[PDB]
Amino acid sequence: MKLSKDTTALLKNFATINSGIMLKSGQFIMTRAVNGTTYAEANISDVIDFDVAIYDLNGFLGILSLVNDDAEISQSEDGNIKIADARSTIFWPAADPSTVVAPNKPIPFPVASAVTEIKAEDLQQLLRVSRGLQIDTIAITVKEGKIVINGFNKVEDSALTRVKYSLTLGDYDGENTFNFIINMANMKMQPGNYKLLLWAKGKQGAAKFEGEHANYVVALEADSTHDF
Amino acid sequence: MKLSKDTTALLKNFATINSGIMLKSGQFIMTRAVNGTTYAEANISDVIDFDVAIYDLNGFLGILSLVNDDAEISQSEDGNIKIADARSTIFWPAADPSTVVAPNKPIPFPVASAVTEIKAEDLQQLLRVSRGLQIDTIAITVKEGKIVINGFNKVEDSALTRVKYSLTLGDYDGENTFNFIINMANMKMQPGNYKLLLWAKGKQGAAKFEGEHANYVVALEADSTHDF
Amino acid sequence: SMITVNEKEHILEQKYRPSTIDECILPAFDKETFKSITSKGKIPHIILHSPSPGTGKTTVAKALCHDVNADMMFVNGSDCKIDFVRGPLTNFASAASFDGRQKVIVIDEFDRSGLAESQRHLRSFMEAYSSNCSIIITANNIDGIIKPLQSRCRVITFGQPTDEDKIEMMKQMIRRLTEICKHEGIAIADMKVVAALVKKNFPDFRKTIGELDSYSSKGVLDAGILSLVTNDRGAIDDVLESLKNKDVKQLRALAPKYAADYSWFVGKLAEEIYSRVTPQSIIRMYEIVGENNQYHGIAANTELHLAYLFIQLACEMQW
Amino acid sequence: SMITVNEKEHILEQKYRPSTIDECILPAFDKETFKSITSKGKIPHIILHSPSPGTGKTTVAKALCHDVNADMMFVNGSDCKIDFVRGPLTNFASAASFDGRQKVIVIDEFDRSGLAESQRHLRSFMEAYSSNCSIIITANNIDGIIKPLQSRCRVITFGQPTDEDKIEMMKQMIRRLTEICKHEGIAIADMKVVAALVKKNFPDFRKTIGELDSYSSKGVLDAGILSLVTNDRGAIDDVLESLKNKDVKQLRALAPKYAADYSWFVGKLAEEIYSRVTPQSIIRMYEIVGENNQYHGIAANTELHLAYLFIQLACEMQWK
Amino acid sequence: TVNEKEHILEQKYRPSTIDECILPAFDKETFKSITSKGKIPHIILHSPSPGTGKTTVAKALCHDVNADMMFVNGSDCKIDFVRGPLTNFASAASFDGRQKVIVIDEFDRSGLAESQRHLRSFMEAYSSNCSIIITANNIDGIIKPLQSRCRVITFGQPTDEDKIEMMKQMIRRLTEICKHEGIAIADMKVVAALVKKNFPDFRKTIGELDSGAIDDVLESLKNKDVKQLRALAPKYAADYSWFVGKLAEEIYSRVTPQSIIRMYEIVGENNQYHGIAANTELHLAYLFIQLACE
Amino acid sequence: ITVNEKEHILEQKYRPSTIDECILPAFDKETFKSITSKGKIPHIILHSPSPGTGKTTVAKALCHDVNADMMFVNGSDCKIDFVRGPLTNFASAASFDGRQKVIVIDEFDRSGLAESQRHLRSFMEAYSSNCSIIITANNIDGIIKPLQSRCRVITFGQPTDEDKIEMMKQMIRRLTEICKHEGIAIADMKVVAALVKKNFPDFRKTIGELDSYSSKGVLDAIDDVLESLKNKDVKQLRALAPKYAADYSWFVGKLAEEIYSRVTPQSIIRMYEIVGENNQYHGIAANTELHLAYLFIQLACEMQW
Amino acid sequence: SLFKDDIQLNEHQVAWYSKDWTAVQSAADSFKEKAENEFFEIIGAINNKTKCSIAQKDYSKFMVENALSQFPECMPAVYAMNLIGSGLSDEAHFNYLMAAVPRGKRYDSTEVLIIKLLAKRYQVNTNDAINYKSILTKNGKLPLVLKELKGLVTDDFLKEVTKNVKEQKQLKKLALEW
DNA sequence: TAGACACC
DNA sequence: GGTGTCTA
Ligand SMILES: Nc1ncnc2c1ncn2[C@@H]1O[C@H](COP(=O)(O)OP(=O)(O)O)[C@@H](O)[C@H]1O
Ligand SMILES: [Mg+2]
Ligand SMILES: [Mg+2]
Ligand SMILES: [Mg+2]
Repeated sequence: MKLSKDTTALLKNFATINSGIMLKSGQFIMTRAVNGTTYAEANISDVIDFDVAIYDLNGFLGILSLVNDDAEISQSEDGNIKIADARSTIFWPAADPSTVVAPNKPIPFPVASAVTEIKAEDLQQLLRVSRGLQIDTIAITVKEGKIVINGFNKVEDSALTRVKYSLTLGDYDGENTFNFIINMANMKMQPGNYKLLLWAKGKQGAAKFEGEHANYVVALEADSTHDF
Repeated sequence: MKLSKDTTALLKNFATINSGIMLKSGQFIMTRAVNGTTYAEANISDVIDFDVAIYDLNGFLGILSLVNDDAEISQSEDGNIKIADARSTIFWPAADPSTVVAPNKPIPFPVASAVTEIKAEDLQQLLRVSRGLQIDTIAITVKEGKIVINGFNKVEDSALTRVKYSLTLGDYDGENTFNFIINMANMKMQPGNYKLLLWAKGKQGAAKFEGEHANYVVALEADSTHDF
Repeated sequence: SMITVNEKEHILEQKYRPSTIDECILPAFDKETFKSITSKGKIPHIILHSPSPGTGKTTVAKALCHDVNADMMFVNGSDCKIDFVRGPLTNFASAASFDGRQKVIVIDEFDRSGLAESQRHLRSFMEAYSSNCSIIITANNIDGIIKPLQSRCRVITFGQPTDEDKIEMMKQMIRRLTEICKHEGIAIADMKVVAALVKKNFPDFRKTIGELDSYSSKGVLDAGILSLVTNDRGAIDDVLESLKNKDVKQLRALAPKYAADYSWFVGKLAEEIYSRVTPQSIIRMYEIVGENNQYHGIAANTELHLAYLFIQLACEMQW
Repeated sequence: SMITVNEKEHILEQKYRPSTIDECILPAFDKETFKSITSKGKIPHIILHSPSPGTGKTTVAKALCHDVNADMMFVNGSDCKIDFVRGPLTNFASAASFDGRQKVIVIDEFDRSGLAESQRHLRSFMEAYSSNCSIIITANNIDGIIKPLQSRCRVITFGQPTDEDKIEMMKQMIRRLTEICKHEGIAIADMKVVAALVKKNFPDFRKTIGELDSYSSKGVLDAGILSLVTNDRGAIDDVLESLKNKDVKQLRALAPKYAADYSWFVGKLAEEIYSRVTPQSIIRMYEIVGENNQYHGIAANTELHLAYLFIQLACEMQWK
Repeated sequence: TVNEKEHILEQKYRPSTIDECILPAFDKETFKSITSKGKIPHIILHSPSPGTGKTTVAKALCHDVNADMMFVNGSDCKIDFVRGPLTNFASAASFDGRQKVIVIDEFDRSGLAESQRHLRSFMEAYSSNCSIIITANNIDGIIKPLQSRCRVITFGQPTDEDKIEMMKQMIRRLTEICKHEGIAIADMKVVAALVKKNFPDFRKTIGELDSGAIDDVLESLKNKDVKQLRALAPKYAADYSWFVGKLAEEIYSRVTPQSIIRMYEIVGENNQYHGIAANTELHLAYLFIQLACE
Repeated sequence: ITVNEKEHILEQKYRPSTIDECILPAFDKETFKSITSKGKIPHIILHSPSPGTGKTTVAKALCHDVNADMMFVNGSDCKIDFVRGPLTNFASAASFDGRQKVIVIDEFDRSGLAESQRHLRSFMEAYSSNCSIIITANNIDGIIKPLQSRCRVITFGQPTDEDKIEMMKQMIRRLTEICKHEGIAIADMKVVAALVKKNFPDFRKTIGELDSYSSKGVLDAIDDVLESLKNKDVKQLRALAPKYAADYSWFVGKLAEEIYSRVTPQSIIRMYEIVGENNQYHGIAANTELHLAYLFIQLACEMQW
Repeated sequence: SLFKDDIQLNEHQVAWYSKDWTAVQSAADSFKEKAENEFFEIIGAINNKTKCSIAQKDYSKFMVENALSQFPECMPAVYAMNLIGSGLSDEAHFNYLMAAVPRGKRYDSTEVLIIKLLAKRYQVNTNDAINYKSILTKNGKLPLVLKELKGLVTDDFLKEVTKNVKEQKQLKKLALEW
């Protein structure tokens, strides 16, 4: 196999969700935070030709970027990973699958409870502002006929009473109130535009951001409330 | 004296080998790691016109880069260093020679046991990869009629059994086996191309990298084997 | 079969780790108190603490989760520094699951001294999402868990069974060791060697299956191996008898026999002299043995230092 | 033929370090218990503890790995602070045995007091990866290893052989010293000097090959050196006689003579004073000597502390 | 051999080689024996009588083997210092291919106990490149597994033959330096009355020229005063094991028969508990008062 | 009687809101109304020392009663970084309207916090004009001397026999009202005044026990060793020893700590020789479990209290 | 200052308001009691048998021990705390002495530089290094070696001497009087 | 990188 | 005091 600069771009991102990864032969990669709070999946243009577990995925990717693009990754004679360059050969360790957290299967996402979209530069402002205002939790909710995101600093405000930031995604057609709370720490998506599919059944909840490059499902906190 | 951008380039490098330096009037500079495991020497285009010991050579060089190139370094009235600019004057401390470590003389390097070369971008890959794979020891050895460098992580692999990296310098004519082990911590050479001169007598050994700008001699580790 | 086998494991005290809460050998009450938990389906905040290793703490933690079909986060307590608790553990206690699975964080071996701050940070965190996620702590030494934490948990303490419970467990453990031999192809010649393992190191069911691995070197437990199990912690009778008889020749000779492990012997001695001697002599047997034990390792000749104990004891002990 | 010579080593107790588990001189059961391990091919978590140096702990650790063709990480236990356990040891326990070689971490001399925390961190770590990677710990003093860790390991204890085992090991060690002299060009005049080395410092097979190196200064070996080796372990008479005579000048002078081995001497003393003294004085001779022995190693000046015994004894010992 | 720049006689005249040292018969030959093989094992050089110049023998064995040699004050060899400098030193093969030898002087300092244990795996770690030479006053301060990887060599009991011959060597050497240092010899029984005054300790006798009796204490105990005793105690804290021996020796003669039985209980008990005692200086003070009283 | 709903523990859920609803001794109660009337709160340190009297509760309520803008910070939490960022932020960040800013720092007597204390004494010189500080302490000596200067330290505790009588009554009556909301049943009203007596000072302790007993929705620590040493028995001690073998260094510390108070002055000099000698020889001692037994007997013999 | 008729602004306001934390930090530091005054505060309590607690205080087992040993009436308890004193709580070792010694009344750095200096130059222990200071200060007076060996003072070397501004004061002292 | 805490 | 660990 060979990995394009786009695939490694993607992979570096997944690495932020979980430090390792389990790659399986095919055109599909996926990962999930160890704590199961954020899941990512993507189809890639390159074909992965062997099953391998990588323990430090960030390390692996760093190494890759030190070789040419044509560098041919293959299974090592003894089983580890072999990155073979024009004049050089690197060897990276395959990991015992039992030590790397992987999602079981890609569970289909339930048909959406609510649907909206978020623009690439709005998602960026939200993330960026978030560090500055110290917004550690956000709430996708309904106000005045529109879907908005409201940021709160949960350490200084327990109830999510004082709203430090608000962003307006689009108008809302339905009659349902939903206050969907998300933990900033779990918004790991790479910057871009996303269809946003919200879903809830009772105390259960999840939000799936669906991008051009990949998808991300991320848990809504226990304090999320709704009419669904 | 005045120091060109090339000289200070060189000097900054030597600063990585040893934090101080002893500069002696002439066209020749040299330094050695305090622990005696790495030695560097270079002829320079500028002429050093006075004996001076510099305690923090990195600090001195930083200051230099804040002045024009024509800035005239001379001996201070009270003996310290005086960097004199168009409108400005800087004063840097001369160091007691008894506080800074220097080599005695430039010992001629023994005629080489083996000779090869290493290309500037291969030496770069080796250094760079080395931080990523965590290769703390390398071995210049013979395989399949060629001179190769093999990296190993000695903390995780004591014997140097598992080879994390391999780079092929050139074919090998002689019939001798030699396994020359070097400590990554001692490869301080500034990037560029190097004639590589290996030499060994029994348990003794050293490798001299001979570049356009300077030379570096570096000790081979205890485990080194050879029939030379 | 009647025994869970992890089968990816050669190490055998772990090949044989119980998957459920029934397969667990525990005191009568704590088993029912655990049965009770799994039936209701929602697990409270628990501390399982030994101290002595091997009693079932981290097996029971995993089993409670199995049996409840929990969504379980197993975590090395040493790795829980405060940033990890604010980060990933919070990210998890907060998350909405949805498989409809109760979330459980198992913090293993959480009894470290300097994780005190991570601990203070849980006391708020445990109440905040107790709706969503419950915490099972495992520890060898409970004092290393802060009070406010104990206080937020049911503290179930392993390894101190009732004599009635102690008996039943030793019957079940023996029965187990058997079923494990069956599957490992180990032939049992004398059954006495198998019960001697169960009794020898009792509280600890790990070493107990560890000793068993040790002895199958020749794949048989014959009386020839039963001879072995008696000896290591074996009969103190020869000395106990010579102390009664108050003679020296015997004692002087017995001392070098036990020079080898003094730390073990001196323990067995105080143990059996305690019952066999007068109440007044109990207060004294401790001063004598305590003082002796205390100065072992200062003492040049350990064989003699042991002799010095024996005489001292024969003089002042009465029964 | 058989004997293992590392040959990159002059130091000779280490030139001669056994590469396999057979070449190892050990008690009958521990050898079989180790032979047993190597046959199965998968190694359990072991603690090999002496305390007295020289018995084969760190040789057996390496040998077990050799014999299993393990993928071995040898590690100075003093360097295992907790960060090292979290990083490199974890990075290793976790990585995927590919060569198809079982992974073993050997943590040498792991009995340090303040590695207690790295130890507590291992107790989870040892179970987590027990599928993939096993740990061999070597220690002089086992109490410096926490209980939860001993509990996770088979504890094999070196250097306390049975008298039957003790005899067979001293036969094999002598035989070894020979085969080592052969290869080092050392001539053996008396064989008595070679067995005296084996007996003199027995538990410890390092010093034992160490003393031999020491003496080949003018190589080969003679009986003349035998008197250097055995020394004098005989006749307490001079002291026994001075205690009867109850004088000081003699005792004061005799004390420094035996300062060397106090542990041996004090044993011989109680032995012969027991018979030669009154029954009431036997109860006392034990309190006196017991108390003295007990506090040796606390005592600054051992020569004086021995003096303090002698006077104490001449005073209270009353006898014909 | 002189080092003609250096500022201290013991330092300027330090015997370079192993012959030039003033030593016992059996001892010089044993040391010749070692350098003969041209490679040094692990060594413990142990005294216990001071100023017999352990670190001088050591600095010497290294010179006769032509070894690159790292020196460390034992007091200074701390856990991390062993982890980098020593390991930095111990690890690298030397361009000239001598043996690297770490000399650790006076390893019987205290809390160094832990650096001692770090060293057990170390010494086996670099055996080819390296050896260690430990210098101790009291072996019991070197841990037993270290004693086991080491040759224990134990210094000197000059034979009566040694005595005389060493004595002539110490006169013709001392003679020779007063020469080079341009110092006057007014009498030749004043030279030899120095070689005699402090005999086994020459490093001492040369330090006299570059310019003990228990009397001060013995006198203060008679006078039964504290100020003097309190002050004298820290003086002898250094070697307690030696001092306490000298004390019982001279107090035995100078005191009453009944007080002999007591002086032994007091000193015996004190000696016995040294090494338990936190502050050795104070523990010595506690002896002095106890003695002046009884 | 006030309820903070959505609160789990009853001691958190029933938290007297006003200095009036707090149950207190004579002078103590008058003192805080004395304060709450002047409508402004000076620099204060309330110290108990006996716990559960209502330190942190009076503190919060003093804010209430004056309609404070309160910032509530626990002492373990008030850190070299917090004093500089949030604390300063709140002081200098402006609330419009009336509310008076008051920073209640709870349990500020804590071992490592002394730097955070100095940093605040200076803070008080800095920001006092624009806010006011109430620190809470079990042991005042946990507080640096300079905070005990610019702070008025009012000491709780010691109700007069009159007050005891009339406080009990209020905790009995107050215990009824909790159980009314909780759906807990009172089978005996002498059993409720059995608890208001049993631990009398401790008003916080009385409420945790109550949660414990409602299991069936009705009403009916070195301690183990400390208790066995008093009783001077062996069977118990012999058994307790192996329990603490694990961390001896910690345990022996806690032991000397609590035996010091609970025993006679002459026995203090001895308890130290005994424990000191024992601690001293731990690590020499072969069997640590036994060596601990040896301590216990030695202690039961010589200790008297 | 450069604004005349400013208000007041004490040391502490200026610090906290401007947010340089070194002044705030030093502002905290100034308030704390002087080490020497604490060491005196304690010794007198044991003695005159008056109140005080530690743990608000800097405690040297040594100091109390030493300072106490001064009176032969104290010496019995100083001893017990001596043998036994290790591993007692600084707090305990306090309370022993308290209820122990009954009655009451009561009444190097630079050299370290010189010494650790001397041992590093000649490669010898800290034991001869004392005898070396001796053999010189008397004889040869040794400013003259303090002249050659002023050479090695390196800034790194000061940190092994002491932890504070007390070190850079030394830096010069030895650049000075020789 | 220090100081707090804990164990020798 | 030294060493280790953790939080800042
Ligand atoms: N004096 C009191 N009056 C009323 N309730 C009290 C009192 N003291 C304690 N409590 C109960 O304990 C809870 C918290 O008390 P707190 O004041 O923190 O105790 P402490 O005295 O240890 O600070 C309160 O919510 C209350 O129900
Ligand atoms: Mg467990
Ligand atoms: Mg070893
Ligand atoms: Mg409170």
